[PDB]
Amino acid sequence: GNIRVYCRIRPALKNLENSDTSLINVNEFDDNSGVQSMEVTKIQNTAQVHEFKFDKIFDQQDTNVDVFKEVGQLVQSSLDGYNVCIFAYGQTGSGKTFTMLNPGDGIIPSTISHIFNWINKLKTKGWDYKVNCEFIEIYNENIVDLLRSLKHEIRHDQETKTTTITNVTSCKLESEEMVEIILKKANKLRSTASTASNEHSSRSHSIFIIHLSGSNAKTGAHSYGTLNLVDLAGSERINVSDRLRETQNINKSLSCLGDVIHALGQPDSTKRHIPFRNSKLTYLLQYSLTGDSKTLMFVNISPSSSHINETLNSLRFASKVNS
Ligand SMILES: Nc1ncnc2c1ncn2[C@@H]1O[C@H](COP(=O)(O)OP(=O)(O)O)[C@@H](O)[C@H]1O
Ligand SMILES: [Mg+2]
Repeated sequence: GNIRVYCRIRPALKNLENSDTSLINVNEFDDNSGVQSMEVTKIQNTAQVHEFKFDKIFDQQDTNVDVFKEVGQLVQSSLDGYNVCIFAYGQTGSGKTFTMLNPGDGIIPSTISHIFNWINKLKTKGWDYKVNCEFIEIYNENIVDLLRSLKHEIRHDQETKTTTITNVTSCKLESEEMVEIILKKANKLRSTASTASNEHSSRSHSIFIIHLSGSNAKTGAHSYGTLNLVDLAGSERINVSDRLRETQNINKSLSCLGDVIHALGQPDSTKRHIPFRNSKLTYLLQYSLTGDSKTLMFVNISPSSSHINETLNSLRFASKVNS
């Protein structure tokens, strides 16, 4: 299968943000290069420009609907039996949740809408599809069910190349509206909101799993594909001088994730040593990563000079992958 990396620059914050000490420049997509380039410069030293290439770059103009236009084609693949992974990577505040979960806008919401659209359309070709979904968070390497109102163990099935988690609430999606309630919950909890709880969310990975089961009599065919939409824990480098535990956790979690992606993109990713088991995340997702699977990595960045440094890390992490 294939791997891709997008960069998304969010618009600046009305008051507490500026770019007087830094400069981000994005160039127009090219063929000869078949990439899109960007440029990052720190004022303190204008002779050192950091270049970064990607599959695609979204700036402050591209809205959420603007982004899905590029993502819809990837998602559709599940109707064909492929598994898909989508990760939002970046520092707290870069806009990861916004991109994933923004009401009606988000990758998740849009993704759902999009499949139904197709499902409803495939009925004519003799296809009947069923959709189920799970919603958990990985926090300190422990699995947590975000759909409950309990020990969870990962079951991998090699006959099927499918995975399951014990004791995890699963939900039937017969319509967009069905999830749409949860999706509210979800976003608010992760908001700047007074009562919300981002301190925790910031420190954790939230995973939205979706499974499409399709069968067709007039062909007698079957299709099964899983989509994993990841709202990664904040990537901010912490000085480090519980919270320490929480810290180390993340680092290995992200690093591992980066090791794994990079390896999958290598020309000899077959019998290459891939740290799947190194983290709960990659362990959980190995089937949605290996083989024919499609992975999209989204790198979220802030445009203000105030984060120029994390911004650099973020692009380095991204860069490492794509290579
Ligand atoms: N593309 C975007 N356009 C408009 N506002 C955005 C965008 N990305 C993020 N924001 C705003 O930026 C703030 C931080 O976004 P958020 O998703 O919570 O960050 P993160 O999840 O990376 O910690 C929010 O108030 C959000 O509304
Ligand atoms: Mg968030």
